[PDB]
Amino acid sequence: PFIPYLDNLPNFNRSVDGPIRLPIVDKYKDMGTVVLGKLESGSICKGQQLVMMPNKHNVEVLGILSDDVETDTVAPGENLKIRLKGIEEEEILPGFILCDPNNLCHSGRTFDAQIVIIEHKSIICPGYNAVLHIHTCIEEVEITALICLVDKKSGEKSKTRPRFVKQDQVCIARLRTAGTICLETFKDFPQMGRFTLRDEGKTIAIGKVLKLVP
Amino acid sequence: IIEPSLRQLAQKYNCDKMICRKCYARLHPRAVNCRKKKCGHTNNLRPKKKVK
Amino acid sequence: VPAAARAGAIAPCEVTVPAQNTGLGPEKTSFFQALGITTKISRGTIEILSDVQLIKTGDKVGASEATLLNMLNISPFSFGLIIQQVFDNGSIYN
Amino acid sequence: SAADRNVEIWKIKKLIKSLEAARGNGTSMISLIIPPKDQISRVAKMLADEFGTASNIKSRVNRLSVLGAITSVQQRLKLYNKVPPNGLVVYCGTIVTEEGKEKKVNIDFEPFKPINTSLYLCDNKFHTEALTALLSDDSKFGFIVIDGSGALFGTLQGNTREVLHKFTVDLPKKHGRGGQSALRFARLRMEKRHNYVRKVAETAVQLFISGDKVNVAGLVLAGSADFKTELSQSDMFDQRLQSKVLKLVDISYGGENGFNQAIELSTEVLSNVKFIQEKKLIGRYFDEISQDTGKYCFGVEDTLKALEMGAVEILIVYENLDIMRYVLHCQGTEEEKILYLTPEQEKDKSHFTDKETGQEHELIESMPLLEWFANNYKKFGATLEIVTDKSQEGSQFVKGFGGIGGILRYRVDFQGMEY
Amino acid sequence: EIKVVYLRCTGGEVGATSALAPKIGPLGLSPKKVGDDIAKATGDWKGLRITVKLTIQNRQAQIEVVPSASALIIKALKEPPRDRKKQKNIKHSGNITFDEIVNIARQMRHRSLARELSGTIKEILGTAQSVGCNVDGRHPHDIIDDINSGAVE
Amino acid sequence: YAHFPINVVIQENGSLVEIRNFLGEKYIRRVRMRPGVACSVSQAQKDELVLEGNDIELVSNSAALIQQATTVKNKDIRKFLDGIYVSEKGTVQQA
RNA sequence: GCCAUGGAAGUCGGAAUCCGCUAAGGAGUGUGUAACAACUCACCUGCCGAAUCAACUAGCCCUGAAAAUGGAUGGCGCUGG
Ligand SMILES: [Mg+2]
Ligand SMILES: [Zn+2]
Repeated sequence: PFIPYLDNLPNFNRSVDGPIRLPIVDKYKDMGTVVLGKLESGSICKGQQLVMMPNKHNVEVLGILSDDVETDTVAPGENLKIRLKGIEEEEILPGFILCDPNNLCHSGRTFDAQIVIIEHKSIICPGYNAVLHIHTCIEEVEITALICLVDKKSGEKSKTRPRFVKQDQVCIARLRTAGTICLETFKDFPQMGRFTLRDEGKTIAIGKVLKLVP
Repeated sequence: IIEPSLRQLAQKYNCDKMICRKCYARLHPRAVNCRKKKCGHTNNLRPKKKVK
Repeated sequence: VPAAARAGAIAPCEVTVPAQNTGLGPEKTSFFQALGITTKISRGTIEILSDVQLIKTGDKVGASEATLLNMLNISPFSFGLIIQQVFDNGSIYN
Repeated sequence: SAADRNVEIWKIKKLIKSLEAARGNGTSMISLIIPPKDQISRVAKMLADEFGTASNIKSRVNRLSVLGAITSVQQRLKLYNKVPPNGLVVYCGTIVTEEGKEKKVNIDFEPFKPINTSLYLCDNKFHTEALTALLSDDSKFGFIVIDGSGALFGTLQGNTREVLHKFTVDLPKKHGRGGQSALRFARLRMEKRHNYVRKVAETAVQLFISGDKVNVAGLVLAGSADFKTELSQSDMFDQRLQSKVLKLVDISYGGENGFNQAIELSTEVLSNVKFIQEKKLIGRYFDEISQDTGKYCFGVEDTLKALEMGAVEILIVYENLDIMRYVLHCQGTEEEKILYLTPEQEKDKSHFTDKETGQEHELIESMPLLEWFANNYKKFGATLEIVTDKSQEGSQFVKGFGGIGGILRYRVDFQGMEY
Repeated sequence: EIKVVYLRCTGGEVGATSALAPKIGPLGLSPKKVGDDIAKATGDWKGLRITVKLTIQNRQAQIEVVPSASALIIKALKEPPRDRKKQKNIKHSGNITFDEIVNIARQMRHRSLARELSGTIKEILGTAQSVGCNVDGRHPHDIIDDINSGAVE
Repeated sequence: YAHFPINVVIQENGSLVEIRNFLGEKYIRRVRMRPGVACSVSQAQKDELVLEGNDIELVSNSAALIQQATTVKNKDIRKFLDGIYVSEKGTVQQA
């Protein structure tokens, strides 16, 4: 069965101390501001200074319930409750993540990614818009340029620039979000990086985020 | 969904035909005159339009 | 001169289809897998596992079984000129 | 004619941008749009007295421009018999240009349709802004976009899409506070959501109402999870407005792309708009590209060659484009010919040379491509379709594929068909 | 990958329109710089068209001259060389000599693309008639010149 | 057939033919063969009827009976390519 | 293939329309093609063995040919009249 299989299954990435990060899922006010999220990377020793991302505000976390328990310290890879003493309050986004104030996390407007197109289904000409999904973060996004096509099996990328692409062909493409947005690499964090393409009652494509443009 | 042989088979019996301009009748593809008396064995034919 | 293989004429002897790569990208495998030949996707590119003789002595050459000879342009037996009899000044040679 | 009318709409758009661009080095031009009712005698009287006054302004360059411009416009109307019907455009001045050109100028015309301006303007540039306002005739369509994330407000012209305003609200979420509050959480939260609804409602009244009467023609409400329906049925939402509720539209994620999708659901509602006709046509054109039928043709290199051979059902073109054909010409053999060169090979390259003879190869007076299509489209048999580069499909096809292409009469697989 | 290709080029004259990238392009050498290099290597035909072969590899092309039948007859004619345009009303005026046509028949039989003397003079002259010339007379003349006035070894 | 599979069944040792679920129709076609005819489902073939007999006339008429019985009314026949169709005419023992 | 042209490389225009194997093979009927590919055409071997093919013309019949009380080659009827 499923939960016994979890008990017999310890194969899960704990997500261990690195550059401390905390992706913000949602927020509300109950005599302050609590927010939820999985620590994808690093630790956060409650009475300690964080900074958010990409808008960049300094912030101290008031209290946490590790899912359901009051704690001081926490390692990454945990669904955390985090109540803040916010100086910046109302222009925060559900999706802007906290980072270390020194070891900042990259975030960026332009970025490249290897997208595997599932269902646009129309031709994807330069300049289409969707939403870009980065686990807690999520911003509306456009793709400006379309670099090139690539095969699914035995992927040797071509030389010449193609004029268009049809429904299924996989391709390397550049994606510009509307605002500043939390993007990671597949090498640094795939948990931070794997993203979505989105519009109507149609899944556009899976995305594979590679670069973080400053 | 369906084999192209059996498809082209149904094309044979339904779609591959000729029509009389006059009486909108259905004739075999390698015809010269119509069959019907009301039109008068007309030479004026056309091929049935193929569906896309 | 080895000309194209005819999809239709009679067969005197057995026609054969050796195991050899197609020479294309991702294409429709239904022409080969319809008949009964082992064709694998060796990383994108298709590879043939086992050798099987399709046409026997006296059999009509179909378009599908014809297509691989049309791609190779290699006749099993060439179109040609068959000898009947020799004739030397009123003298037959078999 | 109607087709010639649309040619004038684009032709007039292109002419107007020029009249607006011209400039004085340090001087003023007279622009004088005379309306149709007045008498010439009355114009000559009003201006001859204003003339005896303009006789004594102190500056030299401005005074002489006014006084000389008054004499010129009088001479232009001396050419005009009566204040003509349906308006009278006049543009006199002394425009400087590049290359140092102290140029005197006189541009007089009977307008094509009635014009209303009674312009008089001693000014640095000419003004056919009246013409473009007269050309752009369609109502503006507003859009409200709601989401638990954040709002957005945007308008919609025939071709152009605009954004007016957007905002945020910190509406605290469902988990809020457990045990004590959770049971009475949905009730307090629905109140707070409605308060957000009050703020959205206030923005729609601000924008879409005008003295308890809508000034913009249409209003597309939009949201997800039944945000728009509360906005529609709310009592703050105005009754004269409920009379004119054009549509409510659901979206996902909430935003600009969803704003665009809600336009796609609108489509059938904006049937009169060329943007909608474009959305539908380019929707079929992509259906041709998706399918193997091989109707598509693409690029100026192939599409113009395809046009020449024929085969072209729809020729999709951006009304401006600004791409050209370099007409080469000889001395002796008289072989005129057109060449389509890329940005690199067109600007800096040695391909317009006879070389064999040992001369440099010229080209002769070019012509606009769209005006050429309008001149001789009946000859080719191709449906010209006027598109902009603002829209998501028009702007896209414009940037990548040269803002030109076409659905063919028949199949031509280019990957199948070498050459 | 070796590949031979036929090209009715403008000659030493640089042709405006090119048909080189469709056949050559998949292989590798740039088609236009070769088209100019071919016209530059050619030269003396200058204005008139030459069937340039190109044995192409993945990296680069190789050029080989194939003089055409109609081309060799008009060179026997002393023609004005012209540009790609090639003015209208170019009826050839001169006399194609019967010995010159036999030499061109030998050139086409050398490429091994036609028959024994009878056929190769005819193919080169049937294309010459496309040229718009006369071998001091058309073949009706050369039948009488052949009869009792043969230039045969 | 395209989507809906046609459940066929033989009654009276190949004299009669019940044809069910044609286009998902509740009507069912109880087609009667001619005298001196032997219907039979072949083996080693999924969709294959076999009509055997001596008289070609009676055989072929009964074939057309089943063919025109399964006919699509009010529809674009160029698209809806359903129904039984004759494939191979031959003999029981070759010569 | 040359001239046209940008290309007519069989398939806008316009110039071409000679030769080869020959049993016969157009600088080309269509699908499909800017021309090829793919399907396909004129032309001939295999067997076949007497009459065959095209365009016109007039003879009979038929189509073209719908109106109101029930209906009229004079009726019955007539087809080796
Ligand atoms: Mg219907
Ligand atoms: Zn008829």
